[PDB]
Amino acid sequence: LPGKLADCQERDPALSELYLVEGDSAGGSAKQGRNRKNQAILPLKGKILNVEKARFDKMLSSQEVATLITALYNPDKLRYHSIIIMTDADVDGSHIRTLLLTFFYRQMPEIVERGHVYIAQPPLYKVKKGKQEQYIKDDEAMDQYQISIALDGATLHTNASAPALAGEALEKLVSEYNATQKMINRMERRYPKAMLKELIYQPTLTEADLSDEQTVTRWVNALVSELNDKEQHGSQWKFDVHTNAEQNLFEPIVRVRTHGVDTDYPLDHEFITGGEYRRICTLGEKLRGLLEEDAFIERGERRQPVASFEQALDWLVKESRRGLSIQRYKGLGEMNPEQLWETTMDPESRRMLRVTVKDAIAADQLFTTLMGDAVEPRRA
Amino acid sequence: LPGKLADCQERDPALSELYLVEGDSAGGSAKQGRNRKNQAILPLKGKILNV
Amino acid sequence: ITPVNIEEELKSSYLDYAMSVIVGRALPDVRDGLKPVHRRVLYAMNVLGNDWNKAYKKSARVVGDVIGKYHPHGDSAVYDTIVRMAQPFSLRYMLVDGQGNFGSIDGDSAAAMRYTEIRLAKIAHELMADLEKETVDFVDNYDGTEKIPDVMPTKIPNLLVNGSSGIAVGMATNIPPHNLTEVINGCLAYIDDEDISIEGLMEHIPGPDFPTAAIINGRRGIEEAYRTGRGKVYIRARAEVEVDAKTGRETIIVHEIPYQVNKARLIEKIAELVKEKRVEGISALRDESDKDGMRIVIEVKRDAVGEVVLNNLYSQTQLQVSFGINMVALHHGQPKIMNLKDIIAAFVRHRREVVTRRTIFELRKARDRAHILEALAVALANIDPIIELIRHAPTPAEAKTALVANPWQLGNVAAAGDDAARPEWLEPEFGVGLYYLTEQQAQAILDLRLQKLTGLEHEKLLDEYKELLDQIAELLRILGSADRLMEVIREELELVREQFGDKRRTEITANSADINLEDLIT
Amino acid sequence: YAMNVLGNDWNKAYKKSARVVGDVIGKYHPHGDSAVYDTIVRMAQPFSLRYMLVDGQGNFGSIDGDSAAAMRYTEIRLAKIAHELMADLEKETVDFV
Amino acid sequence: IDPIIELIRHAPTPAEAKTALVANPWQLGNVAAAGDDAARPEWLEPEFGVGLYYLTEQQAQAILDLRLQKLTGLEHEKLLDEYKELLDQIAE
Ligand SMILES: O=c1ccc2ncc(=O)n3c2n1C[C@H]3CN1CCC(NCc2cc3c(cn2)OCCC3)CC1
Repeated sequence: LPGKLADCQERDPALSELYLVEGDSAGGSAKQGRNRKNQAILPLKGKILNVEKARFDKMLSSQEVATLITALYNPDKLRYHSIIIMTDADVDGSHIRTLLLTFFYRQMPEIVERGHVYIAQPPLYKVKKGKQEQYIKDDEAMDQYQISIALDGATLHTNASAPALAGEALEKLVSEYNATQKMINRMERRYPKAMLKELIYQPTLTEADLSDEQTVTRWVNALVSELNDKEQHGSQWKFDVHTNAEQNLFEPIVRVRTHGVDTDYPLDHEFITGGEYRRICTLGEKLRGLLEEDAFIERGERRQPVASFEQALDWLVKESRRGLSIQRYKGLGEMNPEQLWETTMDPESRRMLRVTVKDAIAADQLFTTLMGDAVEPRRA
Repeated sequence: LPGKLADCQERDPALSELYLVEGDSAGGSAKQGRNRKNQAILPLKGKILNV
Repeated sequence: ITPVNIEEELKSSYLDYAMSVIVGRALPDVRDGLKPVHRRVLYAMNVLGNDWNKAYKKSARVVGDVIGKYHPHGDSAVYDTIVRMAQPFSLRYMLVDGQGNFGSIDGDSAAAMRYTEIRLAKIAHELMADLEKETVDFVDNYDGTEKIPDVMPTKIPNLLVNGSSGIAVGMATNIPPHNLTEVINGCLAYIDDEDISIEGLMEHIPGPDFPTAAIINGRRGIEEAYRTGRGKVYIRARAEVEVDAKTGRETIIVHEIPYQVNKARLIEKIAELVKEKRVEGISALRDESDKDGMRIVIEVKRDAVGEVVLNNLYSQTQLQVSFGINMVALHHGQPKIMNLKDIIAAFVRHRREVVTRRTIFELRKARDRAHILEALAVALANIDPIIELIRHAPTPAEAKTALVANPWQLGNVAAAGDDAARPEWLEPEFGVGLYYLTEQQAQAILDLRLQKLTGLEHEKLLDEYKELLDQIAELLRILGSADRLMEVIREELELVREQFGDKRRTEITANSADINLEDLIT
Repeated sequence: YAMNVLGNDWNKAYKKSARVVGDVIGKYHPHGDSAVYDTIVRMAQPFSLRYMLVDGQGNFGSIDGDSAAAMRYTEIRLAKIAHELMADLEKETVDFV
Repeated sequence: IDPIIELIRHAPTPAEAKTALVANPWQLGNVAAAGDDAARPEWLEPEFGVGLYYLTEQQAQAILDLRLQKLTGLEHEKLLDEYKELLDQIAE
């Protein structure tokens, strides 16, 4: 009871709150920025031993949490009906959160079934552009904010049917382009990036082109020529036509020569049928149906004509990222106490989280097995 | 005599030596550079209260 | 606002933490065999500028710098890593040359971080050689304010020379050290024959190496480890019996202890075993270790052969311990069991790529320098018209415009290769005698001094131009042909082997097969 | 003097205190780390001096007796009034030791 | 400037050019020409700056370290203004 626990003035349960953070790093500012009416904080020290790896009714080091929350059995004493676990946004924070969750799950299932365990969501990014401030907590939110700042009322002027291309259509086009570039960066682990970036401007391809050899030859010749033209590093590009079929089944083959070893990349029916290639072809057709050679976009007092859409996008991002400031908090004991009160534990501005007891599965059984921990990593 | 004072092989007094230095900073290298025949070193901890 | 969430967040956070620990904390790489902590420490020491031929520096400054810029994850881990790199008996080849209490085999910890003085060594400069020549990629720091090199342009396969012992969330690795000369010989043999067999590599490299000598007995274990990736090997200490010329008594001498063995704990365990009657034939125990070599003296009990007691000790005392060989590392950011040939091939490919990128960088630099020197020589050819143009133009911008717009005569005294003397971005509308200037060229001309008008600068400029021509020709030749690049790699490897050669420390006495095979199949 | 040589003005970004502590220990004050950090915390507390000199950011304690955080979380820098203390130093105005 | 041009173009060695600049006096044109004193350092010997004028090894080295951009119709007025400002500053 003494030492670390700092209760509130109110003694009636179901009205106060309990928190669990790092003691010396966080609890100091937490107590200096909390309220003295219905706030209570229980500091912690390091990590907590696992339950399944070493199960012993006599093994105990701290024992303060279970002794202060209940009597350890629990229906009698139900003090602190509402508990919230604040935790850092680092990986060790997620680890200790997982340990705390499995602890409260394997010790007292009733307090979790009745909806008493809560999870906080502290902010992650602090963007300040002069007077304009912004609190961002997620990576996707940060990306959306960057896209919004990079498109502060842009207006494109090309020689297409639209004299002044602007509005939500350009935003949707940029979003689809970013999603496709992310997909290409994800698939880059399999195939090189040069061909995937070049197929954006190259003409379309159809499985009906396997009849005429001249069309495939012209296509692969244009591909190899443009790759050799755009190649500024120490590499080359060669073409190859092979017939492994009954009559034709024409399949192009690209031969690239890196530093010391050549490597081919044949094309099969499965590659043409695949949904990724179809999406790439649709995006390429959509971009070629724009005629974006002579373009004029301004954001917001200057414009510069370019010859590539990605170059204009990079220029806009660079112009938007000139004089902005970003502060990333990597710990609760880094920000001011008033900022913590306003952004994390403000009863009118906080955003808590509720845990459920939907299903009882054997995930905790495979948590520490040395076999489940080896078969689970199937992130490929 | 737990841990800290490492006596020598000889047990007859008036032949061995005793030393008093800082424990963590000095005693390590002192024991790593001393002899194991007639040498003994007792570490210390900070200061000592006055009499 | 209390949104209802599912329990799957537990598994999600656990998977995220496991992936993070496996990728960025535990498992090293195969191209250099270095942890990110060691990488950040070496990069900080390189940026600070603490060479081997300089004075010592306090370790607290380096630790604080590393914590402030690159590794903000405590202080104890960085200091422990520095102490481990400073211990000679912990690595086959030390990297950080220090001075102070660095611990010993007795288990005594090092002193505080306010007493020791450390600096880089001669071999450490070979690890991060040719780094500023744009040879590798840069990675942003935690807040996006600095740059960190992805890999180091190394010349020595530290993964095979020293190795490491780390454990992931579900994986673990352990690699014994080796000798540098045999690794260089194996690399040269692999360069000679791309289709070399495992038997040839085993013949080139008999077995591992250790900072402290020992006796290796198992050969099938290391053979399976080199062939598959898993195996066990036994380590035996060096000892013998002693009989005086007179009646005397028998005495056992311990010259060396196995790898990673505490001496004080070993003596305590031996004393406990003698007290517990578990071991016989031992009367007392003494010690004669000094600054000339470790020496342990054990008095053999009277009327005892001592060989049976020695065998009982070898069976019970920690002098004979196994070893968990396990080769696990990252190949493309994913744990993959790799053999020796794959590591050698990856090292060769990395070296080829680094050499090629360095050559391209040097070629671009020489091209730019020669392009500037050509304009400088053209300006030095005709000077008087430039004098009138400067004296009559009130504005320097107007003078630059007049210099760029007006052609020149291209005197006979001013006047190489057919091509490769101009940058790629330069437009063909310049340098068609006839000659035209450039804004950058005119700016460089306006930045000349008065000392460049002597009877000595012209010959120096001509010699520098000839040297640049020779350099760009040699670079084009080495980029055109790969055999020259392979010969350069071979020469560099031979030079490194000649500079950093040494002698074997350990010894391998094979008895696991001599006792088994010749007594089973005869 | 270490903060002046390092070049941490008031109109610049914050910096980690561990770097400054290590620099002071390495060059000028090699007498531990606890005293320097305690002095920095004392200079950072507004309720301990009539005019603060080191503008910081983080858990600097309060009147409740709670100690400050570790030296790997706080960020400190010079203030506007601190530049008036060491003004005109490189003009050979004092002696060197 | 022109005599300096011939002296630099005819002297193969820059040290010999500096020696020739220091040893030879100058004409001190009318366009080139302050206070009665306080315009010279204390360590300077009275044998320099007696029109008549002599150079110094440091002065000649500073002259040899000039560039081509200092020969416009804008540098002379800037130098005159800087000289007047230095006179005002040393007087104050
Ligand atoms: O935390 C504890 C708790 C109990 C305890 N008991 C004994 C003991 O020795 N120690 C105990 N401790 C811990 C340690 C004392 N600790 C004080 C802080 C010190 N910090 C080291 C340091 C860090 C930095 C330095 C210099 N020194 O300069 C650069 C910036 C970072 C390390 C030793």
